[PDB]
Amino acid sequence: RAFSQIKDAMVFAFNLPAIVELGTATGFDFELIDQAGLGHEKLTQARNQL
Amino acid sequence: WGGSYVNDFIDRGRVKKVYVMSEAKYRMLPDDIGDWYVRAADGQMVPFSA
Repeated sequence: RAFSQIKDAMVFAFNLPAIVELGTATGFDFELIDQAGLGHEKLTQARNQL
Repeated sequence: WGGSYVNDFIDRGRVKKVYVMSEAKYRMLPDDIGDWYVRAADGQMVPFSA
């Protein structure tokens, strides 16, 4: 909180998770793959839409 | 008469072999050998039978 009020520079703090090397948040991990010709840009389009 | 892969170009982001070799018709019987000359250091077009 005392670290927002700061510029245009995002500064976070956080406690390490339990077991460093492992499956943090109960969160999800989601990778968008590419599949054909679509390029960086097209994916960037999907990326954003989603 | 033997290919020579040069380097890689890219197809639609997907790195890729590139090769220099003779169209078909100017390599099938050994009489074709003579279609081939070869600059020497006077700029002379030398051929093979030389």
